[PDB]
Amino acid sequence: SENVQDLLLLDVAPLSLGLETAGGVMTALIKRNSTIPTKQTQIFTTYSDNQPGVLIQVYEGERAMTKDNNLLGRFELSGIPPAPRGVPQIEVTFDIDANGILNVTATDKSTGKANKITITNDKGRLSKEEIERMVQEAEKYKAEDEVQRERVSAKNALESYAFNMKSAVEDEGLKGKISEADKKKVLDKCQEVISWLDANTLAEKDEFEHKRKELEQVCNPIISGLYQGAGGPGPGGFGAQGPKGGSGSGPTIEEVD
Repeated sequence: SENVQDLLLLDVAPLSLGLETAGGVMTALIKRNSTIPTKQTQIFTTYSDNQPGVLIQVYEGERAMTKDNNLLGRFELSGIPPAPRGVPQIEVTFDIDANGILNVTATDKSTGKANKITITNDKGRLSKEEIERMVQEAEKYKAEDEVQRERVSAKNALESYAFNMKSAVEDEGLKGKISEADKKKVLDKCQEVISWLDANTLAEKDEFEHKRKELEQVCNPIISGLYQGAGGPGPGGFGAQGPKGGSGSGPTIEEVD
């Protein structure tokens, strides 16, 4: 079901075979799922002028910039007349036969010299599992690689020294030598066309839930109590006696004797 196999049918290119072309451009001439014998003849030029020898190197997979992919083989075509940019015409005939042998012929139209390589795709690098992953990643990040790849567009070309680990010159500015610059560079956000980023305008939507209680009863204490006020008496027994009657100043009634 997921597996469907019998015989025949898979008489196609399992990989997308490409070349390192311009500096940062992988051109896949024979793309996967294309029935073999396949062929693609494309004429390339060099931006890199005055190069008497160019490097044709075959990679499998797809990336924007030629790296992170598999390498089948390479060959260096010498004979190219040291001419300006876009002048050397390299005819590259890239074809796979019925066995699955990729033959890449680079023919310099300028001189007439041709060098080819014969590579069977029956055998390969890695085991295969990694290659399948590589293809899947190439599909997966394809959109990203497409934009990246097509950002380096002008003309089909092959670049020699297409990796600046150490650049030739990169400080020609007016500094000590000619200290009068003021401004000779006016733009940055101009000259090169502006692209718009894709705004993904979608908002979220929430959900909540909150259902559980701990207070089962509502206890409301009511006053329920009585009392009795007790009272008592007091001993009110008071009375001041004053016996009198027959006491005082008592002379002999008649004075002296």
